[PDB]
Amino acid sequence: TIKEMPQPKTFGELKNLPLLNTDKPVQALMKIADELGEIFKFEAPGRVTRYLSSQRLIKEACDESRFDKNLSQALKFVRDFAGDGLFTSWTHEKNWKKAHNILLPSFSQQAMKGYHAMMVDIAVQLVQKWERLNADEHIEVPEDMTRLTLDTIGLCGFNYRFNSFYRDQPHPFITSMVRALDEAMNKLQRANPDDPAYDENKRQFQEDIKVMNDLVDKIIADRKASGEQSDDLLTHMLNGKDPETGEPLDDENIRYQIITFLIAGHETTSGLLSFALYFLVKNPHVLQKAAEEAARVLVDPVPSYKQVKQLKYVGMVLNEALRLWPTAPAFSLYAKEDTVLGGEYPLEKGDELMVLIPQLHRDKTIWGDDVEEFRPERFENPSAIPQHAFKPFGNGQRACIGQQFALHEATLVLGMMLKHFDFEDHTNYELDIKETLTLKPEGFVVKAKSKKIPL
Ligand code: HEM
Ligand SMILES: O=C(CCCCC1CCCCC1)N[C@@H](Cc1ccccc1)C(=O)O
Ligand SMILES: N[C@@H]1CCCc2ccccc21
Ligand SMILES: N[C@H]1CCCc2ccccc21
Repeated sequence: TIKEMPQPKTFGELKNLPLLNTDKPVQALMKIADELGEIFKFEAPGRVTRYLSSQRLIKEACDESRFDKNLSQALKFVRDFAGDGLFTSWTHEKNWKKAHNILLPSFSQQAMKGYHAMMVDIAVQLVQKWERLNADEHIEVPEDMTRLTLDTIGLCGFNYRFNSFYRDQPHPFITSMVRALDEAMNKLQRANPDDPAYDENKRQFQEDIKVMNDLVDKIIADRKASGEQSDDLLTHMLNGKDPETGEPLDDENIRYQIITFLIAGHETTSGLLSFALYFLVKNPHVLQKAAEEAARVLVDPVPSYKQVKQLKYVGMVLNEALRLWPTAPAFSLYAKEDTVLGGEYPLEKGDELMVLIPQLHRDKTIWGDDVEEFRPERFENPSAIPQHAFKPFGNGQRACIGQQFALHEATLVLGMMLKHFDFEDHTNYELDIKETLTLKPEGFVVKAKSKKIPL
């Protein structure tokens, strides 16, 4: 029966907008969900979002006949530099299905066999860094995980070394990209974006866009000139033809795809690894079980593709980390037609929804009494998990194209970490979650003790 939707506290003419005037807006929306329940309406001047938290409503939202991917205001601001790349394109834009058809074979489980050697190159650099720390020293976990995942996509993406493990200060491309991502998220909080107080922010944003376009356009121009045929995404994009249109991607679209993959390499897999290590050091019995698997499976100096596929428990640890702290914490949908959600909430064509993935993953009606516990065994049997209960990679045709790539890299790296080191939570770290487009532990530090196993 038709029901009024709950709404959080309002601030006069600003409606709900000041609630997201925080450096931690996803965590603020999570606390609102805990108070108000499975659905609430969020109003700002000239916009309304509905936030979904229950598997009961999210299983309907994931119906692709009724709901399509929406560009949230965040993705609309990211589109100023990610353009009509896969992540910031509407499903109905020609370049979405065209790039999707061309890039799917580059991201398949088969393709991971070709990327494996480049992933091992960077993973070996991480292990050697930790082997070379002095007794007195500690590891900055998200810092080192972000060095690794950025370098991996640089090498598999377009055969470029960011050489992040040689640096204290990021490569200039990365300085610009991080500052562009920060400006996109900060613009969400501006009641009056045209006020001249923000004129410096706008000039810096254009300069940062220019820096990203110049390196990426030069890399594309340099590859075309040389005719080199490396086994990277850039070669696949320069050579590939969409079976449907018979057309290749143009150079502008290739640039947007590369910027998109570099954003992913910086923002996502690094968060997953950082949360996975956090949960392992907080759950020593789980760390022991994962370390025992790494020791039994990784019998060679270098992991092989086939050995990574056999790290089943490590896979389960990664899924249980994605459950409790999904590094990509939301995706947006619009109603394709007038419709009723959950027999209760009427929606008009075009109405926007936001899926709060961390809340979905805490639904006690799905996961049971032990929902706050880190228990990778709950992923033993995928058929035992209710439909649409677990969405860390999004939904349907607009799900993460990088899912196989991220899980292969994360499983390889976590396996090698568990083979090579014992870990100590030497500070009794209190979880502090920094938000960009994604969630990461901030200030998470550990000490490693080498098991002295040669590479
Ligand atoms: C643990 C790591 C990752 C997580 C949790 C993750 C999560 C997501 C999610 C939730 C979406 C759906 C977004 C939406 O509906 O708006 C998505 C889309 C996407 N991801 Fe990832 N991602 C990860 C890693 C990667 C990597 C490494 C890449 C590329 C190298 C990548 C590339 C993309 C792209 C291109 C899309 C858009 C797909 C499309 O609409 O056609 N992701 N990702
Ligand atoms: O829910 C949020 C704030 C958390 C985004 C987190 C999201 C950003 C993309 C990647 C996944 C994580 N933003 C909505 C609604 C909105 C719009 C304008 C002003 C304030 C809120 C939006 O961007 O459409
Ligand atoms: N994995 C996609 C593309 C890269 C950045 C991002 C951020 C939030 C959610 C999904 C994604
Ligand atoms: N993105 C890397 C580049 C190398 C330097 C650095 C430092 C902290 C955190 C990340 C990074």
